[PDB]
Amino acid sequence: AKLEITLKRSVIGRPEDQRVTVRTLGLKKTNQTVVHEDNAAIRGMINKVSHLVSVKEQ
RNA sequence: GUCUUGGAGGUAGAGCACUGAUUGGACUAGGGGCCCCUACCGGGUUACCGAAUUCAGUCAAACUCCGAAUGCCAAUGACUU
Repeated sequence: AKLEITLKRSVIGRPEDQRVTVRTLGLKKTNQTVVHEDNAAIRGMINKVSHLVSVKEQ
């Protein structure tokens, strides 16, 4: 399942468990839209980052 | 990194399984009181303290029969980087 991921809130000030999981999705600017296919791995990457990332169904 | 799975460790919490500390009641070994007599063996009075033991109930960084949340060490399946 294709799945948009955007940054509604930046990376400054969050701890660096909440940066690498942001980084390993390729996110490197706010409101950058990197679309990976949905998977139980990647659904577990948005659990740790939920106050920061909006998912989107495709 | 993220999910699954495997773990080590005795923390925060709790509870008393021990090391301690402790409230109150039954239980009363011992003691004291008071007399009798003790010239001595001893006995009776306790709304007098009281060891054990027991019914509950409290609290511990140097208390754990118990034990989380994460966190670390890796595997092999990937999905990014």
